[PDB]
Amino acid sequence: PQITLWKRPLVTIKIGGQLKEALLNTGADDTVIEEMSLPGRWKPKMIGGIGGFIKVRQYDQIIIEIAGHKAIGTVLVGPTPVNIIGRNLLTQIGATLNF
Amino acid sequence: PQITLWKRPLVTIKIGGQLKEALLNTGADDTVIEEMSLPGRWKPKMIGGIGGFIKVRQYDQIIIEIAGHKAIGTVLVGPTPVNIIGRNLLTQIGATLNF
Ligand SMILES: [Cl-]
Ligand SMILES: [Cl-]
Ligand SMILES: [Cl-]
Ligand SMILES: [Cl-]
Repeated sequence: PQITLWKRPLVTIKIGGQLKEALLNTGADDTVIEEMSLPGRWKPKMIGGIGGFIKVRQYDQIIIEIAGHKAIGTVLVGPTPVNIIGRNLLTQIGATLNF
Repeated sequence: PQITLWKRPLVTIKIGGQLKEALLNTGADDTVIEEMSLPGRWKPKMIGGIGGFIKVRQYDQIIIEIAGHKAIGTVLVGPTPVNIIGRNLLTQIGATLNF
């Protein structure tokens, strides 16, 4: 698809068997999902931006479906106000900015 | 151009006659620039980020060039960690997300 930017670019994702809405975020290095359980090992991490930092759990090798496109990568889980698909997974679905 | 996302989508902007680097950010409603002098009056605005809320200065109708494309619109000024081009100006330059 081609997604215009008049509104927030929200899509449906599937992660850990759950459907969620998430923001396609070219301004995020990483993918950050609101609190949920994921399988396997994790390690703590601090992520930063406007307003400061939050602590998250880093899970590696997690499969997501993003608007029907499957990808795999690291997923961070923590108290983000919005579910975020960041560049580490946007690359895997072939997403580009165009103007 | 068509910009892939393996690295941060940084471009050159021109504002107040000065060249700066800024991040094309589909996860930002608004455009937020680090502390600098801009003409005219400003209004108060609260913005939310990954770490919390911060107060910024809202300057309306500011001339700004983004990757060679001219825009005139609202620029927020405050302690952002990186200069951010948000959707208010991405729409002015004709940017879309594509996959
Ligand atoms: Cl979708
Ligand atoms: Cl925290
Ligand atoms: Cl990854
Ligand atoms: Cl505007």
